[PDB]
Amino acid sequence: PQSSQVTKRGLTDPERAAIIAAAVPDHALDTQRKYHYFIQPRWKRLSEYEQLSCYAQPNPDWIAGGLDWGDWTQKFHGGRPSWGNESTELRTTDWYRHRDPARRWHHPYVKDKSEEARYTQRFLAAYSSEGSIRTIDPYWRDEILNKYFGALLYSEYGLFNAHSSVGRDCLSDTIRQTAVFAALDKVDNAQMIQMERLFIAKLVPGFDASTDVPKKIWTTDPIYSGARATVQEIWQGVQDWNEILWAGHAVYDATFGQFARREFFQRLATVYGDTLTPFFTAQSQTYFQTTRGAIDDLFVYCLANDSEFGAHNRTFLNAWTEHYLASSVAALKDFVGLYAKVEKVAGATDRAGVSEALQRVFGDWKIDYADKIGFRVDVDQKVDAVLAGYK
Amino acid sequence: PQSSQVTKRGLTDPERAAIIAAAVPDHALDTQRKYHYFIQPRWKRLSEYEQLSCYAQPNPDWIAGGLDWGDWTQKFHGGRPSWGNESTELRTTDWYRHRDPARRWHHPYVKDKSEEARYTQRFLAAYSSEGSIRTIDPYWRDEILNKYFGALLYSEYGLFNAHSSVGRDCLSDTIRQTAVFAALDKVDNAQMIQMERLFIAKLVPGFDASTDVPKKIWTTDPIYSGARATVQEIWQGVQDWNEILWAGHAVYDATFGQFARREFFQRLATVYGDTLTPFFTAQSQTYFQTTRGAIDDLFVYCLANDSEFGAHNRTFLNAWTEHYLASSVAALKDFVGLYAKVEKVAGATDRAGVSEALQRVFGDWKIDYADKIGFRVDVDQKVDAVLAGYK
Amino acid sequence: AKREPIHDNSIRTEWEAKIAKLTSVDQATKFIQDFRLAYTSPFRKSYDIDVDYQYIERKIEEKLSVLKTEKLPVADLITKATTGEDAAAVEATWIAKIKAAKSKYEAERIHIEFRQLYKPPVLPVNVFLRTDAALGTVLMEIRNTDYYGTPLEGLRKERGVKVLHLQ
Amino acid sequence: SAHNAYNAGIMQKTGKAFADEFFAEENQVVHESNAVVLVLMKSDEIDAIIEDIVLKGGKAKNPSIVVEDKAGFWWIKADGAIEIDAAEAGELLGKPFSVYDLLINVSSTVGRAYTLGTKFTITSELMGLD
Amino acid sequence: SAHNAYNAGIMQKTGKAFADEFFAEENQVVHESNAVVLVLMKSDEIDAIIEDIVLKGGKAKNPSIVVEDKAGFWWIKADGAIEIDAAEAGELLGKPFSVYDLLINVSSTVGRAYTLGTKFTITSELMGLD
Amino acid sequence: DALKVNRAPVGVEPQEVHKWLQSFNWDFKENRTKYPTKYHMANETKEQFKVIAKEYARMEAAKDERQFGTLLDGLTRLGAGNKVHPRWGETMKVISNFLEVGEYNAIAASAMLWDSATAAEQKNGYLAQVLDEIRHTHQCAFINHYYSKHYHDPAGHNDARRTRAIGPLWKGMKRVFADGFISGDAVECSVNLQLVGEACFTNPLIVAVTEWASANGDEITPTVFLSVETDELRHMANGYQTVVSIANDPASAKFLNTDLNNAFWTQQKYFTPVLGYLFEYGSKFKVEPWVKTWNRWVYEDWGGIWIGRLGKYGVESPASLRDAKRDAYWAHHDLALAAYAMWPLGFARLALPDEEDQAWFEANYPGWADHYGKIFNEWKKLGYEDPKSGFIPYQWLLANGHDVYIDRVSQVPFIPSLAKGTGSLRVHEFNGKKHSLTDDWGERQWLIEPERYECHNVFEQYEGRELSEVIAEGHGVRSDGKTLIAQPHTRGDNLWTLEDIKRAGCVFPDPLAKF
Amino acid sequence: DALKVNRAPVGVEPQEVHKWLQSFNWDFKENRTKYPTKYHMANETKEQFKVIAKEYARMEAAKDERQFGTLLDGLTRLGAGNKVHPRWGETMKVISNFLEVGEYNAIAASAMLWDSATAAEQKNGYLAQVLDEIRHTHQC
Ligand SMILES: [Fe+2]
Ligand SMILES: [Fe+3]
Ligand SMILES: [Fe+3]
Repeated sequence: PQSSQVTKRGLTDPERAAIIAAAVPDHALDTQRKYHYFIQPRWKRLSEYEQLSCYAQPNPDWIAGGLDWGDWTQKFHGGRPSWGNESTELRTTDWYRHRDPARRWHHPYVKDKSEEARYTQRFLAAYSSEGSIRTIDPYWRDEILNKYFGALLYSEYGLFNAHSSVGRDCLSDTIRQTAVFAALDKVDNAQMIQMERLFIAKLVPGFDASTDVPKKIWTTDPIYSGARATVQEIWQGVQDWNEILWAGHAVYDATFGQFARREFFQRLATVYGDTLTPFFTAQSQTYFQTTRGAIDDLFVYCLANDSEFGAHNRTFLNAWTEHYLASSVAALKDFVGLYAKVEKVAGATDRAGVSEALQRVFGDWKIDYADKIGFRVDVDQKVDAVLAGYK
Repeated sequence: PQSSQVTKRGLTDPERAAIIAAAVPDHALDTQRKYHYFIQPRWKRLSEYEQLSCYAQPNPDWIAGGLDWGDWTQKFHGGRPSWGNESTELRTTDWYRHRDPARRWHHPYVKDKSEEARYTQRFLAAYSSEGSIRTIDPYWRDEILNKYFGALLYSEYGLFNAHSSVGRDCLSDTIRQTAVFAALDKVDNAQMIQMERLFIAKLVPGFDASTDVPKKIWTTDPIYSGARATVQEIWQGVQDWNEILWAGHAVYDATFGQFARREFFQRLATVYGDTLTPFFTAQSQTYFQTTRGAIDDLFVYCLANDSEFGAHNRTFLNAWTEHYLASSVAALKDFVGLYAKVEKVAGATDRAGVSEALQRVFGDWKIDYADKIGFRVDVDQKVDAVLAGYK
Repeated sequence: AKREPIHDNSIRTEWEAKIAKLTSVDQATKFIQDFRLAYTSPFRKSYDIDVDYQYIERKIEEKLSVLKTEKLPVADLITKATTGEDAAAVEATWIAKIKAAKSKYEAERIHIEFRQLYKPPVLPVNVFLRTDAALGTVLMEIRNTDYYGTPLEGLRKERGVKVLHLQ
Repeated sequence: SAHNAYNAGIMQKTGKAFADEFFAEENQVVHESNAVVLVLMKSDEIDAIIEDIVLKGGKAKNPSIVVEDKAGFWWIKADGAIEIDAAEAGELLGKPFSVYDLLINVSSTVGRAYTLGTKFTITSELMGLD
Repeated sequence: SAHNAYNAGIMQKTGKAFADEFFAEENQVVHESNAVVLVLMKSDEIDAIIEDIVLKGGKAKNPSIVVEDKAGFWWIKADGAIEIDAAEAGELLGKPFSVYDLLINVSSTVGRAYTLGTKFTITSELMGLD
Repeated sequence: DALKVNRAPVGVEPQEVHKWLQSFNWDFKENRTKYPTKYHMANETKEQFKVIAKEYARMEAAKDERQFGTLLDGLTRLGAGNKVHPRWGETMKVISNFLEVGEYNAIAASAMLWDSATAAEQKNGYLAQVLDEIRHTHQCAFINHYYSKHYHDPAGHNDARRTRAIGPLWKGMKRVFADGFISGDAVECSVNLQLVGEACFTNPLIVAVTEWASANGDEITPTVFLSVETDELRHMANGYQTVVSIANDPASAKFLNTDLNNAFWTQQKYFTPVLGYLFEYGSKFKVEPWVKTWNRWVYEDWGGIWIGRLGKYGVESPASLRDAKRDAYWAHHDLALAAYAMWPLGFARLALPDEEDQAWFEANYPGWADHYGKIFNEWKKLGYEDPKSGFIPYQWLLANGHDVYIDRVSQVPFIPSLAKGTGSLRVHEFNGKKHSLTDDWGERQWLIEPERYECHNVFEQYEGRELSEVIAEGHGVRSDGKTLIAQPHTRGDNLWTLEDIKRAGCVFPDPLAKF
Repeated sequence: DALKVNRAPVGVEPQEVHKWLQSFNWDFKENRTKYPTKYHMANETKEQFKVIAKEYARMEAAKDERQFGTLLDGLTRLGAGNKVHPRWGETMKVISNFLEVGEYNAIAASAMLWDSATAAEQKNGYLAQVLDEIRHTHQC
């Protein structure tokens, strides 16, 4: 016996359901049942991803693409609009144009990451039972992986916080979903790196999983000097939300981020008997490739080729790319000094093997990004600049 | 319209819902709401795994543990019962005693494997886009991995078909689920290997993913001669369903299987720059430890320590282990001739490396299975027996 | 006749005491075959313990099996029947027997009797099951030959039943 | 197309009328039927496939298709064959939808069923014998 | 526990009587409440937690707990704090049930809420100021 | 190269792996089935729904999430568990747990097909079938687990895996879709389990019942059963492939018509009357006459689309069909007489047909009123529902010469003095044991294969024992130790107790002793 | 050692990672919020629901599967979409869509709290809130 009323349900209560059925007409009052039918579809047909995302942001007509009208209801002191064209140097005819090629709305994004979340714990319970850690090279495990791969977590964490202003400032819904999903994948990468260090600490006595040494290395070791500087600038030096996304993902994470994760820690792990690290980098690489598809569509399909502002946008992207490629080339030059600490393996850690690694990162980037915005780059020159840091 | 009645739903139709509500008593007719409350819980409280599984098999009292009575309604020609004690040498006071420690009924088992199924495809899409196969050792890839890791899928397929009679003959529900789950994971291992081979074919022109060379190696190459003999025996030479589960998972797969999958193809992958194979062995290894937990409970907790038949059961387990360990030692003896083909890596493919790998497999096997059934095993003796096949 | 309770009755108690006097493999083998020849199959010698013989037989199996692991050498568990016969010999003996049967009624008897005599733990399980399958294959083919050819009245005579009532 | 109604033929009779045809001599052996029966489990995806595939395009190619409302599922009977392309359903629903995602709510099949490419098919043909 | 009913105090009155108290002078500023309000989404897991955790062990320790049925959710109000141990819910439900699995159906909180170990706790305490 | 590779995003689709599955098998001398079989023809078929292990799991997992979402979240928030009519809620105790044993045996039966198949694709396919039948076991289990938590009478839902041993209806369930599958020729399982069990009877048993549950307020069963049958289309396909091999080989085709007829009669002998009874008598609202549900799904559709189509390839219409249609009209009314009369041995609360049920019964089955309606009405006037009446119909049946017999083969009860279904009592004595057979198909099976059919029946086991002693030994009580699970009414007051059963003085006889 | 190692089954729990979350931030001169604020005090707080990215997705994916099972399977089979009183069905046009824009703005407002936060636990916590509001937008 409760004080309030037990509310009868219109779906099942016989009296209310009868009243409801009597009131519902015996015919549809319109035949258009495609939710937000008026969205221009990017693909052969309109997708649930687009129906649920597109035009959620209430932009007015004075923000290119907006279907509304009038000024904002409330603005910052001084008059900064809730969302405004002043937020980025880049221009387009329609900020809604962007489409994640993965078509991630919230549900599929967490559905996928939950599969990875649950499978990882299963893999670790089995990996501990397997004792597979016994064949890992101890110097690699203790002096390179534990110290400098753990230091790398701060680059990922720094890229993650670079999105904080992007998530507030950017000007369309699909762009905002791309940025925020990209940001979670970056803090995940940082958390996942620390998870692995915690995991190894349970299997190897004396393996110190504390972040003190990694942090000391990230903040003071010349190996990460240029990397920290680029990250601190991308994250806190600029607020152009397009510049952050471009410099962070298309320049820094595509060159330094790719060389560190794929060419160094993942690749060398399969040269030093590390059966564990490739399980973790497999996730950071999958996240990178998924982020890149969305970043690519924003800056290539939409921005660099916008019918009216493509050449205008390419001017800023080329200026940005010139600047942050310098900061990344400097970050790599500092990074390749870590090869002086690793035991030399033929074709992997010698001068020839580092060059083939550098040629891969700069070569892939020229195809994936530079060719698409008109940025010219001599790959051999970039390799030689970094290799000047090899000893 | 339609010829038949659009029958009205009793849950929402006002008239039928009113009739129903009038006939449903305003009070419960019993207070026991725990489905199959009389199951004896293995753990602190009865688990949903146990509630849905235990006593599904309609066993009579003359099969140890049964709650039913009488003879079966229909038996084989000659009189073989639907299920009977004649199906295995092992004895117990209660065949229902077994409990998968992972507590897998059908739904959690496919939920967990669905994750691996979807994540794998995302990982493969990213890995191909990464171009990470470029750093792999071409000889390892084409002459060892393609041919010999491919040939190993027949060992897994063999161990999968070993369960067909097991799924028909075993005498309780939790054992049957343990068996069937163990088998699906094994054909999965066989399928995952061929999936990796088909994937590399898409990345490396000239890389042949046909099973012809793997099949020719499995069926004629002396490297797998001992392994194929043991598998053909476990699969088709015996019908004691307890002997199949024991010889398959606790002896052969725990020694030869563990060495081929973990000490060879997964360990050497991380020594020849293979960033792809460890992603697939990470799954078979997880499958192995999850199968081991269930297998370990059936034979150690339930059978080797049954209050009346423990010592009786150890007698048969000892004889089986003696027989099938010799088969697996000979299988490993033929298998270590493969090290003659691989490129020499210090501490991995030399005699000291193979010895340490053999010590790990037999050392782990003594602890995990032998010591629990009273089987004596000179680990040094087994290691030197296999090392005799190393050039 | 009034039945005692299903799972605990004086009849089962009495045979369990009878079973506990078995102290050798040869004694338990003679005891289990005499039991199976007298109380199992449609050609059993008595139905006096119909509702109990299956449980009792299980307890006989449990006694003989324990005796085997206590007393027999390991090789005998794998390759010989508790009668001392060579297990492989028993398989060929009985396969060729039922294959030489001239009717489903000779065939069904040979197969039934094989089970009565050599059902585990007498014969090793692996040898028993594949022999039981071979016999069952032959019995099944001869029975499913012209299955509906003999009318019921003839099938009753051929089976040798006494017809007590036909509605 | 009335012959493929759930209540076609004898199913329409009641009482003695039904009993007389049911026990009629000619109706004591099975009669070869050229039809198929496909049961679709009601859900958001299936109710969209039923209206916009089976009853639009599907019934255009095969006028004999009969779809009946059985509360929890759809009862479909048609002469010859019924086909459903998972690709066409995926475009209709705006989300990935392979053949196995189609099979999520395909309950029963009275006929020969198979999957070729992206297409589920239930056919009256006897593959291997015809 | 009458003060923690959904229709306690002014909520009992109707018409002019409710209006007279609603616009009363004393009732134009907030009044400090030592209570907490928990909202649980009605599901299979939550209906069991309500009946065997909140209303048994929870109400024994805190007799001021009031649970009200609101069609789709449970409305719980109690003095001081309400705690639900997910480990106790796991035993009760017989399936894995971490504290984040409890939060699947813990909708709203009026109070300070946190997770300490396997326990979810909503409390009227002001951590950081008290 | 070390610098140049195609970086287009690719994976490996399921059918790319499945294309190579046939090559996973290899030839050795011992690569043959372990189980006896008459069918030795070549059976190198292709699995119709090409499934790999990962894809199997992704597909089935997707079904579960939608199913358990509906049950655990939505229908629970609606309180749908207690919105079922009592008659139907009681019926689901029997239907679900009985089907569960069939799914459980179907695991094993599918394993034999797995063992006895030769093509690597069909081994991989039948393992998936084996997985499915485990899924089906846990699904049926989940219905009763769900009813136990949310339905107003958890007794019977909560403990059927032991309280089903008490009564005679459970015995025949151990054959129809259980022993009949797994205790015989392994390749014949493609005929009994698949061509007949799965292609014919799962449709009315698992799909058609969904509409009856919806009519009676049960939205739990459709949520689960409709998801169960989505696995069966893959099973029918796999089974049909083997049947093609048998019909195309003259040596093994001469065993096909007989096994089909035995399989069809084996399964219909029980399924027809028992499911008919549970549908028409265990419901308040009826969808359609059971005999029309049977005519639609069994005679016309399965008979025509499967057996009639195959008729062009030697497959005959089953010789037991005429007898089976007669059972479809009347046998479940016969079965109702026995089920109502022996209600204390069950685990469900039954409801005598009320005045409007009787009108319906007599309208669709003319004659029902004078034959069955009069008996049911007389039982009500004798106190059938009143626990103080000291009346239970089984004793009444013996007083009026309506003796009840158990078929030695099918375990189906038979009351020859009241039965209108197919049947006649044949009582044989053989080797000192009396046997009662009930039809020409079961008797022929027993006369030719007596060592296969030695099942003890309830009278042989309970002989001379008082009814309430049997019930209490078999745990047929609620939690208070004295009130029966089974009841002869579906109200909430005046439930029968053990002492109420003892007052009636019912003791089990030897029905064959008079012969 | 290459032969001896603890082979007990272990993983790493959410709270074990989240313990080290505060150390993920480091000091530099420009490490402050980019937005205007009147509040320049120490906000070195703890997140009361220790959340990491993998666990955030697992928890929300679990909510989603039950919600979409109910909608796409259960309620659709019951036709509940047209069992709403017309008055209320119309009201949901504006309630759900107006709530949508409030959820959409909450994405951005959380991102401001993300940027203005100084503790790594609250920076991480506010990104979880940013994703929650994207979830709520697609839910509305
Ligand atoms: Fe929100
Ligand atoms: Fe099934
Ligand atoms: Fe099936």
